[PDB]
Amino acid sequence: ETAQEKKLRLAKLYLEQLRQQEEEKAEFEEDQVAGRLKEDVLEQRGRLQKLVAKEIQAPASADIRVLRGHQLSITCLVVTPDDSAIFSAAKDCSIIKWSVESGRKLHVIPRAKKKPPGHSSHVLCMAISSDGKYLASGDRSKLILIWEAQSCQHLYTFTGHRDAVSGLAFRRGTHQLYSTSHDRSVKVWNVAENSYVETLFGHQDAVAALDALSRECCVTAGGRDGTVRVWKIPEESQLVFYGHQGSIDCIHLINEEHMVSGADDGSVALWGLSKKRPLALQREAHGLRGEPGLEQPFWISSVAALLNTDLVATGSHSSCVRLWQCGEGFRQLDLLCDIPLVGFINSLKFSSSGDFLVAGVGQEHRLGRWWRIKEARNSVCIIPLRRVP
Amino acid sequence: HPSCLFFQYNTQLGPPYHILVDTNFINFSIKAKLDLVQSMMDCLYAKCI
Amino acid sequence: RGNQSGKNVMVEPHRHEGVFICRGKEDALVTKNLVPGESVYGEKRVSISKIEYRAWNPFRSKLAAAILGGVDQIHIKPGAKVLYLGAASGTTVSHVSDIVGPDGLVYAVEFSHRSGRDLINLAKKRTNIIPVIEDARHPHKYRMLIAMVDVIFADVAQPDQTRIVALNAHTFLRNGGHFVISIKANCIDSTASAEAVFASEVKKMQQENMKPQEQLTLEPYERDHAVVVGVYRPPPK
Amino acid sequence: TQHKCYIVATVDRDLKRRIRKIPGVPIMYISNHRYNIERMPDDYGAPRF
Amino acid sequence: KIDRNPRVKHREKFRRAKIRRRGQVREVRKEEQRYSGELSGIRAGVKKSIKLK
Amino acid sequence: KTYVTPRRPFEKSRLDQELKLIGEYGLRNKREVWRVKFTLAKIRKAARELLTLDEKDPRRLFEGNALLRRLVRIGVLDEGKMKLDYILGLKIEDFLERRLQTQVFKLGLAKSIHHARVLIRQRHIRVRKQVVNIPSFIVRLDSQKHIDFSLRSPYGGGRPGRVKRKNAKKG
Amino acid sequence: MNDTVTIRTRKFMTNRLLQRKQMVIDVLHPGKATVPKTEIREKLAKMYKTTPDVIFVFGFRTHFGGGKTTGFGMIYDSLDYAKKNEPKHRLARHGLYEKKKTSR
Amino acid sequence: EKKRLERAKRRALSSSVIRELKEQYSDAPEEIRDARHPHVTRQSQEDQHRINYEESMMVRLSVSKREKGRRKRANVMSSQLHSLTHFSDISALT
Amino acid sequence: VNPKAYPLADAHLTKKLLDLVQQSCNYKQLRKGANEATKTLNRGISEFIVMAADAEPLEIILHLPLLCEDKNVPYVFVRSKQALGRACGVSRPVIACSVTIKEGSQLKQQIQSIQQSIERLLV
RNA sequence: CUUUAAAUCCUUUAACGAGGAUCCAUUGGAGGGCAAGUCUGGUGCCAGCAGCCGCGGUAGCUCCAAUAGCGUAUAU
Ligand SMILES: [Mg+2]
Repeated sequence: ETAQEKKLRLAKLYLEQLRQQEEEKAEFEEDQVAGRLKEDVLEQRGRLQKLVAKEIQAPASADIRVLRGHQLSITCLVVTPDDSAIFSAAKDCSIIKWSVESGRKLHVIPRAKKKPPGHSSHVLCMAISSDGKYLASGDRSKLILIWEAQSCQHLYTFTGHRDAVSGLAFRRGTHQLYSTSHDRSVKVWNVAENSYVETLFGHQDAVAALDALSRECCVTAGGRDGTVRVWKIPEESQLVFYGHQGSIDCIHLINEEHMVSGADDGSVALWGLSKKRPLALQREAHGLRGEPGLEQPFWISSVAALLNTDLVATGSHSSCVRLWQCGEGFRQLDLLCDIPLVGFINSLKFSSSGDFLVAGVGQEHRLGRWWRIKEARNSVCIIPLRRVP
Repeated sequence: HPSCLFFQYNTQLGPPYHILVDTNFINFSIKAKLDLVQSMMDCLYAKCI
Repeated sequence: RGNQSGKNVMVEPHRHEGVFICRGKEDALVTKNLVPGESVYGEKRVSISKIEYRAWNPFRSKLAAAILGGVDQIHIKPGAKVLYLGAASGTTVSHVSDIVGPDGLVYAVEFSHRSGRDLINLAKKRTNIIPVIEDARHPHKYRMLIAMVDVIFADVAQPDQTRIVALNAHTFLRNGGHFVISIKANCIDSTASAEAVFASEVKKMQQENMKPQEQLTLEPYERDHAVVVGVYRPPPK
Repeated sequence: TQHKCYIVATVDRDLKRRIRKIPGVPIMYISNHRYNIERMPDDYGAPRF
Repeated sequence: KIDRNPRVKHREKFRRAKIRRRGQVREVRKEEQRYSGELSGIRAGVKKSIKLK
Repeated sequence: KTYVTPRRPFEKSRLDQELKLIGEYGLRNKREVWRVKFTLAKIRKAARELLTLDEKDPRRLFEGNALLRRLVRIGVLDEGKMKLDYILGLKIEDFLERRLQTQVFKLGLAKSIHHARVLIRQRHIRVRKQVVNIPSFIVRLDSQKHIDFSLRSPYGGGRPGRVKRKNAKKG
Repeated sequence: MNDTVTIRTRKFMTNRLLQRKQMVIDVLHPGKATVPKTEIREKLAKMYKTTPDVIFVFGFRTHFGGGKTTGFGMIYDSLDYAKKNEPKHRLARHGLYEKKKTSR
Repeated sequence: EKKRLERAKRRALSSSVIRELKEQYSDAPEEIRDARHPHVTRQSQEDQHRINYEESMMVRLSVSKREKGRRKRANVMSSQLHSLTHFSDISALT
Repeated sequence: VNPKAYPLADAHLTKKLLDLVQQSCNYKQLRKGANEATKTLNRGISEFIVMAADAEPLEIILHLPLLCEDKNVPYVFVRSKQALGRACGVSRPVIACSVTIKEGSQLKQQIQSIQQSIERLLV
């Protein structure tokens, strides 16, 4: 065990250096540093990882409300922080604002003709600020457009990406925006001061998804690259995780230290910062399809997790939306129930309160026309979640 | 004219070398006490047959 | 341009027996059509005054490239029995059947069932072709269908070409017969260089009691390809 | 002459003068207490003089 | 003027070297067009194989 | 020093090999070939001297592992070829393919090798954030997917150059 | 499309022995040259709601590539404390203090 | 003689080869900090310690001309294959 | 499975095939479509042929194996035309694609390894 | 601008700056071309050496090797 002895001795030597740094950190100077540690511990206590999986019960099809106003398949959707309105976009290049309580259309942004502002190509991603003030949408025309959420008034048009924009997410509590594209670059945008900050590199293929939280940090899915990367912007560091096989299409953060991702080979994985490889791996989350001898698992199109809890929802074209439970330490994933819903689940977003789940249903996949489901309706479905102890 | 040669340069001669040994080459190698395979590898830094 | 349809042209015999030269603005290599009025793979044919010849494409056949490259002997002459290993669909086999004529016989061996159906359809029209749908690695499995032959032509493209040819040569090839083997250097050993492969293949032929006589490359039409012509069990002189 | 892939290792003077007339083939010989190569571009670790 | 820059001088030497090599050896080409002949003669008396003994 | 003059200065084979390498890779003179030959000579000598030792000798194992990792990192070897034998199999053209000039040429950014050299020398090529103007830059395995046009270059969406502005001012 | 100059503050600490606050300043200017110190002072005074006379900044180095600049800044409680606590050369940079030649 | 032996062991533990085994078996995710140099060099290490002292103490120190030239000497050296075959001794550890 | 789809790649080889196809598309070295795949075989500029076994008529791609036997070009089948579509960089399923011979290409080592693996499937 | 006690240097950056792109790379080695021209020796019309010099007139040939580097002499 020569390799083990060298690794063990090297670990002992590394601990000596950390002791010297701790003494210098111990030396409002150090009092302010200790106050920062207290807030972080209290913040950790804020994310107490509340267990609400058992109280969730499967709803009924009659309870599910179906809003139909889009011409083509819905690609993405977001929920306003106040849980009052839903913004949705589709392949018809239009954006429609829906009222959660009534289901009527509040405002409709038409497709720009080839001069009212609008999108001339398919809209792939949308993000909304934590205060509900700003709305951002990305399209295939390498453009990012900013809208005033309350009035749907166009404000800014961000240029600079060299390919289609695929991911957008606002930093929670701020107006800082992170954007990614098929040009393998990640850019930083400050919406309030309508300025460009910097560009980050490191991905080797087209980026599929992006998510962020209150920390000055974001995660991205590598697609065909097969890697998921954590971007430490102030520290100027990049973490690389190697996990499940196949293209990684969708991702969602569970808390500040965990995330869930979905792949095109049916695998769903739970990740942790401590371990490079995924902690949990659920293979064939939505079953298998195909003729005998040519069977392949259903593609995972969207994933979602309820913030600071253990509830995970995965969407595919297997005509059902599945609810999952994260195990202790996020090491096990357990299926709760199946919500019958026919079509491609292109988007899944939990409400801020957690009382309902919004699913985007389209006849086709959000990235192409490889499948077309005639029985599916291009609609935004509000799935009510009822909690009884 | 062989296609291997780019004028006077032999391109298909590769790092695995196949070499013809003469009868007097063996005897003089023993007289100088030079190991046959080992000394050839020192000259070329490659596998020699 | 090229040899457009409707152009006057002259046909003269080649140095090799059964092969002809199509002299004109361009020169093409042609063979006499055993079944007049039919094209096997869309080649251009010439009508001669009852007599018809078919052009030979050296890019789709390895025997034509060797002839155009300046080989000495092909040993395929009218009235000879030829064993062909790796017939595939039969593009080269059709030209071989033209050379041997009605008196000669061609034995076509092809393991693939997809390409095997094409040989049978070709064997419908040409009475001198005997299709054999069997693996060339086991000559004992079709020893009933084949008598003694004069020339063995191999285009099997396998790492074990010499072993396959030697097994067939011992069983079916007569004393004093000849063999023509096409070697694709990338197929036997990709790691070794092309010419170092050619020296190794020649050596293995000598260890199988076969005497190679000549070799040449097919450089204008193929890359890293060689053709070896030799004799099996030579008679005393 | 046939294959052009070998390197000739010999110490006889008349044989070496014959090989030099053949293009593209290196010659290996013994000089001092070491092996040496004559007509190789990729000589690398050869005696330096 | 070509002597002023040694890099473009070596570029010209390579271009001539490929031209001179065309006399010695034949370059490989694909069937980018349907076969229509040699564009030249077919000489049947020249024997360019290498004898093995 | 980084290069050594050839032991035999008048050799037709050596001159032909140098001509072929310079013409194919767009090099400036013989010194650029000699530097790569010298580096490969050191690497293969180290591989041989490691191959001389015992298999279970810890020095052989450790130094060979480190050398293989470095050579895989620079991209000359394959992950399936992690042995000293494949180090001995290495050639000079393998190191020649790793220069930034030929990497730019093979990636379609330039339509010629000398055009790639000119583009690099005129500060038009970037690897990640940094702008690189050294033709002999060795591209690592990870950086190979991050070669592009610089943001300030006219080809990369930047401001048009002097000639465009002067011609537009003329008309 | 407009470019902006961005200012970020790090390692902010208040030194009560000198009645001041000190911090590290990061300047984002992707396209333009190095920002002059007066512009930095007025922007920092706007950010911290003080008069520009009591900000002293120095040590500005631009990173290779021209993307970011890093410097140090200090904000005083009052002008008299700045006159009493600052080095003479930094006061002369603001014109508050003037050096005198001495005969030898 | 005890001081030389213990110091000799320390140098071997921090050799590049011993650290090379570490990232192979490190279950922790690989960290990729952006830097102009691909690998660790002695001159880059001196820059890191200087800049960490820079943020601790709010003062700018001067740099000797021989050091600044050595900085750029490493900068040109970084995009060159000169030290592939250079490895530190490991006999002290084993 | 349809027995005519004989060289069916397994799970491990499928990932290698689809990865190389996406890499070849970036280098402008890929021909997409059944008609375009046929043309490269006639011109002799093809490394290998990748076909999808899930075509509702499998019969429309069965002419490609016949052309491959004459040119000695390896070929395989994959289980999904939709998965083959993504690597080809198109928004529609693809039932046949061809990798083109390119001089000086740096994908030669990856292509050569795949060709040996395909030939191994045919015993 | 920034730098610095002050200034220089490095890093940023505004405007000018290329068709013979004359905004003109060198050193060493080996060859070709010539008149109403000069000298010498002969085998009538030749040969050697050489040739910015002629009757009158004064208003930028080729090839090879190395390349910002490249020769010579002596000793070895
Ligand atoms: Mg011009």
